[PDB]
Amino acid sequence: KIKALTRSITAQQAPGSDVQRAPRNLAPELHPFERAREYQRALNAVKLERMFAKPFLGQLGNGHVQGVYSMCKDKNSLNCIASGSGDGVVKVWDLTTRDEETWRVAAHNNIVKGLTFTNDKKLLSCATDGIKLWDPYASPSNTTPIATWQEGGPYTSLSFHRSANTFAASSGQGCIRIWDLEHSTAGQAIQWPSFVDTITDVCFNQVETSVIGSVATDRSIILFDLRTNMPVIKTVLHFACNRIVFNPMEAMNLAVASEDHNIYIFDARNFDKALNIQKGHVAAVMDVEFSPTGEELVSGSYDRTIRLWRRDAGHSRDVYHTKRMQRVFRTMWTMDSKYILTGSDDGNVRLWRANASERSGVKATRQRQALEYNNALLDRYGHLPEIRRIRRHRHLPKVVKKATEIKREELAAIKRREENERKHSNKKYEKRKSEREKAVLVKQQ
Amino acid sequence: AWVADKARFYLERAAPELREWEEKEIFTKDEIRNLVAKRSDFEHLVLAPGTKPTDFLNYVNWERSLDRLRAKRCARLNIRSVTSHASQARTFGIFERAVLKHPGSIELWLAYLEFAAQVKATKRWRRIMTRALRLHP
Amino acid sequence: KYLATGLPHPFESQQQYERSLRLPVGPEWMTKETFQDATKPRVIIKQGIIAPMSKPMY
Amino acid sequence: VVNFLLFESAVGFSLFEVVHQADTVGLELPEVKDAMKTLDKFGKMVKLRSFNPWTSAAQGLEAINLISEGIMPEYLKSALEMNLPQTSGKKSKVVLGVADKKLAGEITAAFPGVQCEAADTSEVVAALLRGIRTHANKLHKSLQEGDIGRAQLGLGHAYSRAKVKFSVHKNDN
Amino acid sequence: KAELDRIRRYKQAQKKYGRGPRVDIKSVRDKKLRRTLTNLENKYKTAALKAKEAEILLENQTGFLEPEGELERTYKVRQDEIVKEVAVEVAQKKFELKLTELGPYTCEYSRNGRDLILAGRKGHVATMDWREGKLGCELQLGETVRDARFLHNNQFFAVAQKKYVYIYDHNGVEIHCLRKHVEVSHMEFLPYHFLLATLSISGQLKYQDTSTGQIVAEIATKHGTPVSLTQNPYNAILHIGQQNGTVTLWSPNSTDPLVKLLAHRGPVRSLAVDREGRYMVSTGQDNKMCIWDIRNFKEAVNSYFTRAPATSVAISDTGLTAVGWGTHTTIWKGLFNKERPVQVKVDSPYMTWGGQGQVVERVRWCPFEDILGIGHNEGFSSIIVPGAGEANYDALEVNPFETKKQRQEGEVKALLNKLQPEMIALDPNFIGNLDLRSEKQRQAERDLNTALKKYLRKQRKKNIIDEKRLKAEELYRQM
RNA sequence: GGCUCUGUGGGUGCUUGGCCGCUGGCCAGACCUACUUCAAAGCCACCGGGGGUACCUACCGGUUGGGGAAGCCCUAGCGGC
RNA sequence: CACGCGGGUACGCUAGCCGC
Repeated sequence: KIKALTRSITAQQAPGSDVQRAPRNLAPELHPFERAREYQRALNAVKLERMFAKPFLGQLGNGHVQGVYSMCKDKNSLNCIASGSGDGVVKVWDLTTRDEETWRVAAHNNIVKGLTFTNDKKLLSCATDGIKLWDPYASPSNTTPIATWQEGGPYTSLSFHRSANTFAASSGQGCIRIWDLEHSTAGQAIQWPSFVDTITDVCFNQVETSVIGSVATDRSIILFDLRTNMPVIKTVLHFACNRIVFNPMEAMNLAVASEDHNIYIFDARNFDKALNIQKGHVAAVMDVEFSPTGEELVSGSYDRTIRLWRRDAGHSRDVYHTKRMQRVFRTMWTMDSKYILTGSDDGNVRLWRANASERSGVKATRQRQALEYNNALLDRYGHLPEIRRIRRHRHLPKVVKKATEIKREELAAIKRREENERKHSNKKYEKRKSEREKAVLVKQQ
Repeated sequence: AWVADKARFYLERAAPELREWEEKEIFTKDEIRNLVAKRSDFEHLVLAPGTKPTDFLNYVNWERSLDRLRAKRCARLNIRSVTSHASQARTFGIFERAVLKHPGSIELWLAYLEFAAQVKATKRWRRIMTRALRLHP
Repeated sequence: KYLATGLPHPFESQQQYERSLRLPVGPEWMTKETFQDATKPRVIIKQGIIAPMSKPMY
Repeated sequence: VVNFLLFESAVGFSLFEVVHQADTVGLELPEVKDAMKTLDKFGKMVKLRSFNPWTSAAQGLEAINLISEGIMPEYLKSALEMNLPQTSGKKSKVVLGVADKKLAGEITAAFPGVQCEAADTSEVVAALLRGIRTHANKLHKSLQEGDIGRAQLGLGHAYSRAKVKFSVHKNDN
Repeated sequence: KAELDRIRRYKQAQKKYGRGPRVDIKSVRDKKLRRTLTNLENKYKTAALKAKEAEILLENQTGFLEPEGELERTYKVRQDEIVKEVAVEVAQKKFELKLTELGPYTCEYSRNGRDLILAGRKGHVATMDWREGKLGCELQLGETVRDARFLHNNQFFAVAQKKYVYIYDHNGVEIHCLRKHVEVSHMEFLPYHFLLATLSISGQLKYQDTSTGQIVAEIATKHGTPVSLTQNPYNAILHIGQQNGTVTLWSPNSTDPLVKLLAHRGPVRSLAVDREGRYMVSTGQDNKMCIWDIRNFKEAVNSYFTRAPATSVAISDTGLTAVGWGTHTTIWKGLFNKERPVQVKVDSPYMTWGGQGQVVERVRWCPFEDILGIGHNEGFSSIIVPGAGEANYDALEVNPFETKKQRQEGEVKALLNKLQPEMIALDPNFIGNLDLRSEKQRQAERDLNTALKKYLRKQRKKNIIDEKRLKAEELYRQM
């Protein structure tokens, strides 16, 4: 009963067709060096993403004259940005045509501290002058405001409601005050009962409406319930916090960018300990912003750096820097959650991208499958030594590198002093307090 | 043309029904090799660049005749466990990528409506009828 | 240099991690359906306004 | 964010349904421009939803002499009634993309639930209709009876002659 | 019950495609780790199950022959009977080249079996596409030829001349000669690394990276001239076989041999090793051949005897082996089954090629067809044997009908995934395992009467006094 | 009838058979897988010239921790040098 | 919850009672 294996070339091409038939056998005897070949592909993927990591995309227009000290997106639209500079001129940009501004006005005298968009089409801006309202999208251009507000002390920041026409302005008298447009004139001033220090930032929670967070120069965060108009809880941290922000997918999580060079991710129900502590900076953190997918963070720092973070990381995914970028004051995502914008002290609004090596547009299937395969392979073999050193290597400027070496030396010295005092003092018979628990000094109601 | 990598999915989807038919005594192993070769030739003809509505209809007719043959053989061998749902699902898949590729062919639209009406799919028939009326008003 | 110097963060045991990787991801060793299901990303971002969530889903 | 888009050509008007819409921040990027060039990476964006051809060259002539003047025709209103989901804009709208601003205003005034984006104002729908005008021969070829070249030729001649009144005072041949 | 077939299917798929025991989810103490590892165990289980279910779409069938009657036996089957009973597209491949005047010939196929190279001893090196019958190259070279070998494609080949090795292009135009490799008697090309490993007559083993062109590691095998050389296709370690009668396992990351399997009393004459890396059959100068389990490093069965010191042995893609001794080769079928834990001896050979006065120099299997090429002193002779050859190839790894565009793309992908030569060990899946010493040191820097006499015997010789020894002296005084 | 080209056989060295697991067999082949006591002595082993030497390798000398062939002795032992 | 083949109440049809 003789029979041998006969292979026609019909098994490679059927006659009359251009389709090269590719028969596949998945038996492991045919495919040797599985783990080794996958390690080599992961190493190639790391070197490829370090080669095609090109994050700078552009710059919005000619920029400002003095530095960009406030900027705000439109959370309803997708290409409406505005930025107010230090000489008190605001500009409304359209992200589709970045060649020139859409609407500019010499708004105030001093710097523009806060700025926001209304939910209809209009925008608001703070100063030490007092807050103003403009209509940047009108068939004649109008430089003059259509409402202004001076009573209520020196205002510092704005935050608009998600749905209604309500907005809260953080003032310098220790209160925030809440206006509803079209039927309120002076607004309602909510404050902690005996509070003096200025409230620096204010942020409506976009998920849970009528919950307002604020930071203040008492190194404290304070909450506010708008439904019963009173403050709620106040916790004093160790260092001053520059900016509060909330998570757009999880209603209870917040992040404070603080002068401790640090980002603290807190739970609003239990202010006992920080949920996460992102520590990567060199100078103070000026601005933090969650991604609209709620899983990443941008922080613009007071040195020349933007740091991109995952939500559970605790260390930098990316760092962005430039010799032309002078300081960084305001960083925020676009609503794509793909590109980030950076308002600097050079007067420039720059448009970077998150996922620096991932190009946009429509990909073919064998293109995006290669990219997803490389990302899954790096998720598996990213902790091996060669792959680790090439994926962590990033070129930092000399001042930032020297100062983070100095910061590592000082932190190691402080840890050694604390460990020696623990080993030779009476604190030896105690449990070590965790660092997330050490992040909060006191909490009070 | 990534047609080999494209048809790999449809063959790997049709595989476990062939495993059930081999573990029952309904189709023998040489007949299942013939079914594999015929479905492979049909998929590599269907997902080709230069294709035709008559090619899509030949594949539809072959899959539907395979379902009818397995129904006759299952009733003859007295099995009730084997169902026709996977064959109807893959025939609907053939027809959906058929009307994706050639939407301007009323012969293929009417064959799709005849198939969806014949295997008792009234709501699906109404949706197919709405798409056909939108393309050929 | 191809061995791993320490355990990765979530893993608690050498047997756990060295037995949890265990299977190649690539298309040579796994089927097409398995390769797609194993290299789907965790967060799938489509284009558009990613607005914050209005009402509770669950 | 676009949902559907109109596209009028000399053989008729067809409305496409966008899936995997275009990135609006990286519109001036070279990779996205190459995606708009290649048909294999723009047909992933557009999928042909409906097609309405003319009945005759007289209807095509009436179609241009209404559309260029701005006013929408009754059969365009008919095909939009047929293809768009019937809504009024109180809790859910449909974004349509059209090439002309006056036609946008009229479609929005005829259907209150359809918000129209003009290609003269919006760069996203401008680039998207530009890609459809680029690949318009291949997106329609499964139901393109004949060609588009002779249709555009005869229709441009009929439109120009109706605008000029050519035959009533050209007689010397 | 009806689910017994389901449990048998899962046991079979966990055996074959599982590549490991399983993760014990019950011992995991962390909750998020427990649910993510349960998710991973579900995904790996359905992975192995879907691969086993998609092993039905294999096209071809494995060839065979089985004796019908009780008197008929498989080794008495003539090649004329095979050629009469078999199909014509595979009966075409049973040819014979009659090249008499230019030495005993040496056959080597390319690793898809498209082109074969045959080299005479006195110089005649030719490269042909043996199915399509055209020759790509033929050249005469003058001096002697030790071994000819294809490289990664059928484009480049490499010939071992009287002093150096030379690598040549597809037309036979000599690209270059390798001067570091002097008196090379044996060569083996690792396919996945791009290394070409040459044993000289002096016993020096040089690994030259073919892609970049620098010799990676010159190992000097300290004992004797080597008699034979083969290459494990699963580990890419080199089984060389010495003259005192041991085979030694070599790797470019060590100057000592990895193991040394003690073998036949005389020199080992030839080696062969399975493509799954399971077993190795060796034939010695003492007339025995014997097989070894490689994954456990022990002898599987008793020594078979060959009736002459076997010049070559080469085992197929399935279980067949051709052991070519003297002037006629014999093919054995069931020497090492993978499934059996304890192997049994085969009584009779599978089939025998005839002894008609042509001394066999080298037998090789065509890697994907069911034939066998014997290179002997009268030339080349291809015989057809039905049971051999892997019936179902994978078009991504290696393709018997590879077009020009597919060959170019595959060569570039193999260049991109060439493996560094430090990724060679006895177990090739170690990449990602624990450095146990480094993990113990990491956990240490995170959490921070019979031997104590030989301790002092070892530390009285330094003569550093070293206060731990003072404590040990006080302890010894108390004892 | 002639030139040219090609093919086969013999010759171009002094005549002792075709094959094999060869003191015997076979040319129609036959039988098929046994039998086993003790791995191995050392040395040599061809790359063009001048130069560099971080890393790898070779050679030489060491260092920590283990390991104990062998040599020596005896209070005899789970011994000791 | 139902999805195959028969005889039924009933067909230019398949809705309903029991089986194979």
